[PDB]
Order: sequence, then C-alpha cells, then structure tokens
Amino acid sequence: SALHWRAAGAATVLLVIVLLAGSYLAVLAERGAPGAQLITYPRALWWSVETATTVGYGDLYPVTLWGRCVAVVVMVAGITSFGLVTAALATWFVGREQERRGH
Amino acid sequence: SALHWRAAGAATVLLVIVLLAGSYLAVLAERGAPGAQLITYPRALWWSVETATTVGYGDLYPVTLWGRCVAVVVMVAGITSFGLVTAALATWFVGREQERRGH
Amino acid sequence: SALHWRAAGAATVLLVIVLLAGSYLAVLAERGAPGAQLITYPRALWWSVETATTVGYGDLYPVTLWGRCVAVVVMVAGITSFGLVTAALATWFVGREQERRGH
Amino acid sequence: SALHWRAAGAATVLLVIVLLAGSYLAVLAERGAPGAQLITYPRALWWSVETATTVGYGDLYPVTLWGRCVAVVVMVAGITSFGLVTAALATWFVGREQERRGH
Amino acid sequence: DILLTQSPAILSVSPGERVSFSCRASQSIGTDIHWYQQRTNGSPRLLIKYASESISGIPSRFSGSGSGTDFTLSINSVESEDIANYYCQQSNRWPFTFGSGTKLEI
Amino acid sequence: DILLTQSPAILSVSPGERVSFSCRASQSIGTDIHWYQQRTNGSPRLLIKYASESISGIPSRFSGSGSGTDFTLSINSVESEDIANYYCQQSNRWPFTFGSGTKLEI
Ligand SMILES: CCCCCCCCCCCC(=O)OC[C@H](CO)OC(=O)CCCCCCCC
Ligand SMILES: CCCCCCCCCCCC(=O)OC[C@H](CO)OC(=O)CCCCCCCC
Ligand SMILES: CCCCCCCCCCCC(=O)OC[C@H](CO)OC(=O)CCCCCCCC
Ligand SMILES: CCCCCCCCCCCC(=O)OC[C@H](CO)OC(=O)CCCCCCCC
Ligand SMILES: CCCC[N+](CCCC)(CCCC)CCCC
Ligand SMILES: CCCCCCCCCO
Ligand SMILES: CCCCCCCCCO
Ligand SMILES: CCCCCCCCCO
Ligand SMILES: CCCCCCCCCO
Ligand SMILES: CCCCCCC
Ligand SMILES: CCCCCCC
Ligand SMILES: CCCCCCC
Ligand SMILES: CCCCCCC
Ligand SMILES: [Co+2]
Ligand SMILES: [K+]
Ligand SMILES: [K+]
Ligand SMILES: [K+]
Ligand SMILES: [K+]
Ligand SMILES: [K+]
Ligand SMILES: [K+]
Repeated sequence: SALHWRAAGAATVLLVIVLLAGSYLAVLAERGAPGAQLITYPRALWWSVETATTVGYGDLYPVTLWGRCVAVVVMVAGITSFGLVTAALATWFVGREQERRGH
Repeated sequence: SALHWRAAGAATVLLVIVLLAGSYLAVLAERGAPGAQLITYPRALWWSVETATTVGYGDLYPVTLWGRCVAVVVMVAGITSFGLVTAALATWFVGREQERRGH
Repeated sequence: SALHWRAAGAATVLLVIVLLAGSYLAVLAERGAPGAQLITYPRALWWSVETATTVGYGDLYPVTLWGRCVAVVVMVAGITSFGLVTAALATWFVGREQERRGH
Repeated sequence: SALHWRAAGAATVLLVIVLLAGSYLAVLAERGAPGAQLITYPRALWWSVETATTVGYGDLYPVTLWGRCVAVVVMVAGITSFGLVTAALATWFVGREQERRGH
Repeated sequence: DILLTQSPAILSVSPGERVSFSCRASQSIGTDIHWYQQRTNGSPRLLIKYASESISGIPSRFSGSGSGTDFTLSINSVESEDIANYYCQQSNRWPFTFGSGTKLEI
Repeated sequence: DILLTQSPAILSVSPGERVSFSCRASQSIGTDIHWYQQRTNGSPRLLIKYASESISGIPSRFSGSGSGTDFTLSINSVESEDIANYYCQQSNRWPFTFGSGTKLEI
C-alpha cells in the first residue's frame, strides 16, 4: 500500500531489532571495563529504550569506545524512526486536506 | 473540522490521560521495590511529564519491570503526540503556501 | 512574506522570551526550598536552555510545584518551536519539489 | 538533484563538523575550571554526540560560560539537522503519494 | 533501607525553653521527612510534614527545618503537654522507615 | 572494584533460632546482590538472587532483604543442614566480586 505507512511499519520493526542487538552488543562491549554498569541483558534493553527515545535518565550509560558507538547507532535509529512516523503523519494530513478542499 | 487539528486536539487529551494513568501506575509498580524513589503521586506526575517530553533529568526513574514498561508507554506517547503537532503545523503551512501561490 | 518563515521567526523570539522569563521565575519559585540548586540567574538561564532543547543533563532541576510548572512551559515551548522549524522546512522542500516537477 | 536530499546530506556534513569543533572547543573552554570533567578530547566527542541527539546522560557536561555556549550550538545543530531529515522524508512521502493518486 | 538515627534518645529541658530534636538519615532524602508526637497511651499524631510544613491544629510552637540528611524538630517554649515520644519518618525511598524515638522530659 | 564486607566471619546460634548474615558493599549497588551456600566439600548453591528473590527448591526458611549498601541474609529457625559457609556476590559493576564469607555454627 501507501509508501509512508509501509516505511513507518518498517521503521518500527528495524527499531525493535536495533534495540535488541544494541542490548546484546552493549553488554559485550562493556564487560571487561572496570566500573561499567551496562553489563546485564535486562537493564541493557531498558537502557537502549531510554537512549532510542533519547530520554537518557543517567541511571545507565556505556563507558567504552564500542559501547558508545553502539549507543550512537541506537540514538540515530530512535530519532530517525520517530521522525519517520511524524513524516508519515504529515503526508496523511496533507492528502486529507487536499481532499477536503477538492484538489 | 480539519483532520490535522482534530488529531492534535485528540493527541493532547490522550497525552494528559497517559500522564495521569502513568503516574498512578508507576507508583503501583514501584512500591515494594527496595530503593525505589518513584513512589508518591505528585512527584510521579512530574516524573511522567519529564519523561513524555523526553527531558529525563535523572532525579526520578523506575527500577522495576512494570514501572519501566509504564515509562516506555509514556515516552512513546509524548514523542508521538508532539510529532503529531509538528505534522499538523506542516499541513497548515503547506495549505497556506498553495494558496499564496494560487494553486 | 510566507507564513511558515514568519511563524519560525516568531517561534524563535517567543522561545527567547520564555527562556528569559523562565530563568527569572524558576529562581523566584525555588528560593525558599531547602536543598534547591536552581537559585541564581546565570545557571537558571543555562538550565532553561537545556530543558527547552530537552537535553536535561541533571546538573540542575526544580524541586518545587511552581518551579516544575515553569519547567513544563519551557519544555513545551522548546519542543513546539523546534517542531515549528521542521514544519517550515517541510513546507519549503515540498514547494520546491512541486516546482522541480512542473506542478 | 532534489533540494530536500541535498539539504539532508549538507545537514549531516555540517553536524559532523559541529561535533568535532565542539569537542575541541569544549575542552578549550573547560580546562582551567576547577572541577570540570569535560577536559579530554575522546570523551568530549562522546559528550557532544549525546548532546546533539539531545540524549544528555549527565555523565559529562560543561560548567563554564563558553563551554555552555558551545553546548547550545551543538544542541541547536543536532535538533535542526535531525529535523531537516524528517522534513526531507515528509517531502519524499508527499511526492510519492501525489503520484500514487495520479496528481 | 534508609536508617533514621535520633540521638539523644532522651532530652531534658526546663519549662518555656527552646528544644531541638535531631533526625539523621543514612543517605540524602531532600525534605521527605515527617514528624510524629506520641503521648503515653496515645496513637501517633502528625506534627510536621516534608521537614518544615505546618499541619492545621498543631500549635505554632512546633517548627521543622533541614534537608539532605540532617533534620530538626523544634519547640519554642516547651510546656507540659509536650511531654511525649517524638518520631521521624522518611518517605524518600521504599520502604518507609521510622526513627527510634526521642523522649521529651521536663 | 566493589568491596563486599561480611562481618562477623563466624556466627554461633542455638537450634530453631533466627539468624542474620550481614553483607556491606563499599558503594551503592541497588539490589544487585546474590547469596550462596557452600557446605563442607560441596560446590556453592544459589539461595537468594537480587537481594530478596526466592529460588525454587530452597526452603522457605531463607529470606533476604536490603538495598543500597546494606544486605541481610536471614534464616528463620536454624537447623543442622544449615551449617555451611555463606557468601554474597555483586553484579552491579564489572567485575563481579564475592564477599569473604560467614561460617554458620550451631
Ligand atoms: C538481548 C536479550 C534481551 C533480553 C531482555 C528481556 C527482559 C524482559 C523480561 C525478562 C523478565 C525479567 O526477569 O526482567 C525484569 C527484572 C526482574 O528481576 O527487572 C527489570 O528491571 C528488567 C528491566 C527490563 C525492562 C525492559 C522494558 C522494555 C519494554
Ligand atoms: C494520579 C494523581 C496525580 C495527582 C498529582 C497532583 C499534584 C499537583 C498538585 C498538588 C499540590 C501539591 O501538594 O504538590 C506539590 C508539592 C508540595 O508539597 O511539591 C511538588 O513538587 C509537587 C510536584 C508536582 C509537579 C507537577 C507539575 C505538572 C504540571
Ligand atoms: C533573567 C536574567 C538572566 C541573566 C543571565 C545572564 C548570564 C550571561 C552572561 C553573564 C556573564 C556571567 O558572569 O555568567 C557566567 C558565569 C561566570 O561566573 O559562569 C556561568 O556558567 C554562566 C552560565 C550561563 C550560560 C548561559 C548560556 C546561554 C546561551
Ligand atoms: C577533536 C578531536 C576528537 C578526537 C576523538 C577521537 C576518539 C575516537 C577514537 C580514538 C580511540 C581512543 O583511544 O578512544 C577510546 C577510549 C579508549 O581509551 O575510550 C573512550 O571511551 C573514547 C570514547 C569516544 C567515543 C566516541 C564515539 C563517537 C561516535
Ligand atoms: C527539542 C526537542 C526535540 C526532541 N526530540 C523530540 C522531542 C520529544 C518530545 C526527541 C525525539 C527523539 C525520539 C527530537 C530529537 C532531537 C534530536
Ligand atoms: C558501531 C556499532 C557496531 C558495534 C561495534 C562493535 C560491537 C561490540 C564489540 O565488542
Ligand atoms: C505496559 C504498560 C501497562 C502497565 C503494566 C502494569 C501496571 C503496573 C502493575 O502493577
Ligand atoms: C505555569 C507557569 C507560570 C509560573 C507559575 C508561578 C511563577 C513562580 C511563582 O512564585
Ligand atoms: C558560541 C560558540 C562559540 C564558542 C565560544 C568560544 C570558544 C571557547 C573559547 O575559549
Ligand atoms: C555490527 C552490527 C551493528 C549492530 C547494530 C547496533 C545497534
Ligand atoms: C494497562 C493500561 C496501560 C496504562 C497506560 C500506561 C501509561
Ligand atoms: C505567569 C506567566 C508565565 C511565564 C512563562 C513561563 C516560562
Ligand atoms: C567560533 C566558532 C563556533 C564553533 C562552533 C561551535 C560548535
Ligand atoms: Co495540485
Ligand atoms: K531528548
Ligand atoms: K534527554
Ligand atoms: K537526560
Ligand atoms: K540525566
Ligand atoms: K544524572
Ligand atoms: K547523579
């Protein structure tokens, strides 16, 4: 069907996959760094959610190079995906307003 | 009237309801977890506002599974709703520019 | 001239005014609360900037009812205004693409 | 080619340059302030990334006037640039929906 | 759990004097401390909430102060009806905890 | 690394009594503490996870409590099979570390 909704759906699936792989890779990256808290899977999934939404409480965060690269991918993907939803909503509203006008 | 403004209005009412229910459910989820700070209603409402806007100072945050699920719903709803406002503004601007052009 | 750019300009002036009034009112609200850090004007202006952009480091934050209401106005205004810039850019791009197509 | 994609590309290059110059200038601004943590280049680059995406964990932040001005430029540029991507996606979706409609 | 230390355990004072009860938290708890008075054979009665807020019906004699880890309940001009046990209570972190009590003696 | 102090090193108790083992962390670690029992010549056996969570197969006798820096393993009504060494373990920060051990004596 319509491209904007296909892309939204696709954005959401991709984001879920990035969260899950980010959790797994953050733990991998961070274990072996003294002081690191981002080292068990359940809180890593939480950490990646709060990073993707860009909420970032500061209860958890990577301290290594690769953990931080992982973090950046997660941010970019959360911001991008949510941006894509906004874009798709604007396409929807614009098309319906063209109609309501008779255009 | 116009769909974009109806949806904006509706987004705002929904968000208010999510804030209020999120506050109530965060306290419910978090009491009974030793160390949890997200346990009284007034600061829970504040916490949910700063989570929906994605500001996340780190003065308060859930530590349980359900508290964190609650947190995710609040984030998604704040981001989504504010995104919907941006979408509705873009529809408004686009329609007015079509006019100013004579289209 | 064009509505989207007028509104962007206007959004930016309003936001500057909200930052400044928010700084002044946050200090007003927060002095007299034991433990409050949001109590001098220069760091209050910084705090309001990092709140409007929704960055929220957690170095500073209100602890009173009115300080927190002030905080909410600042968030809503920063998110709204930056959203309005995105909207105005989308109007600009859409109009230029209609042209490039011959429509 | 199309303006929206040119601007997206350009936004991304500009943002990379702002991150890099922000890291360098934050260290410059912050050394010489007792207590400042934002004082070596690698963590400064990380700090500027988490500021541009507006994630702001609170592990690092400027404490001087110029460091904070630097921080503001970085925020505005990250928000603006990501906003520009959303705008460009909305232009793309709108144009494809006009087509799918036969308009 | 947050430990609330109240020392001294007993406080002797002469009538009309100003008295200060101490409450120390084992970690920082902003202003989330409340104070209760319990007379012989009575139930506890709230005096001060959030470290310094008045309750209606409590004599103006009673005030509170402090934040972070150090809290004070004060009585301007002690009188006989103030002979009681005095407890602090924290609501910063789960579970809520009580201090061990200061007895007031005249 | 996080230091986990367990004092006393040995604990003497009479049968059927309630016993409490102490574990103190050198910094705050929420509830990320787990407890192990090791009998003479046996391997360690998990008793309690995340400071208070039951494991299946462990007698209801055993409970845990605490958060932040102070942790307690408790046994309601000690009996002979509880004679063992008892260790705490933290998973808040890398690397995982163990406490030094409390021996239970009846
Ligand atoms: C890469 C693999 C990722 C696997 C992660 C799966 C965790 C989810 C459920 C497991 C149940 C459990 O025992 O966790 C809850 C825990 C209770 O001890 O408290 C927790 O705080 C877990 C926090 C997880 C919050 C995630 C919210 C995201 C929507
Ligand atoms: C699910 C039910 C939610 C009910 C919450 C209602 C709280 C609001 C007013 C009650 C007055 C009060 O005594 O709170 C202010 C308090 C003063 O002690 O300080 C506080 O800091 C309260 C913080 C609340 C900030 C909310 C700002 C959101 C726009
Ligand atoms: C409602 C009135 C608001 C007035 C605030 C004006 C402050 C600005 C300049 C004054 C110079 C000064 O002595 O501040 C810098 C200070 C040096 O001691 O360090 C500081 O950290 C000041 C932080 C302010 C950062 C603001 C960045 C916003 C773009
Ligand atoms: C203005 C000049 C900027 C130069 C900064 C270059 C740093 C990058 C690589 C150098 C390797 C190194 O030794 O850093 C990794 C370090 C290992 O000790 O741990 C670190 O944590 C470095 C954190 C950097 C995270 C950046 C992620 C951004 C996508
Ligand atoms: C100035 C606020 C902009 C913050 N946003 C959207 C606000 C959410 C209420 C975060 C969305 C990310 C999921 C934009 C990202 C900024 C890079
Ligand atoms: C840049 C994101 C890819 C992840 C980098 C490596 C993953 C962890 C390696 O140990
Ligand atoms: C996923 C959001 C629904 C809330 C989950 C349960 C609420 C708290 C239960 O105690
Ligand atoms: C809701 C924002 C208006 C500010 C509320 C009062 C300002 C501080 C009062 O002391
Ligand atoms: C406003 C951003 C420009 C940077 C200000 C000065 C840079 C650091 C000076 O030491
Ligand atoms: C090497 C593959 C990158 C994983 C995605 C990061 C979230
Ligand atoms: C079970 C209903 C969910 C409540 C909304 C979460 C904010
Ligand atoms: C009472 C006027 C409100 C001030 C704006 C808050 C930033
Ligand atoms: C003086 C030039 C400003 C540098 C850009 C700040 C990131
Ligand atoms: Co047309
Ligand atoms: K944010
Ligand atoms: K944030
Ligand atoms: K934050
Ligand atoms: K933070
Ligand atoms: K913080
Ligand atoms: K902190």
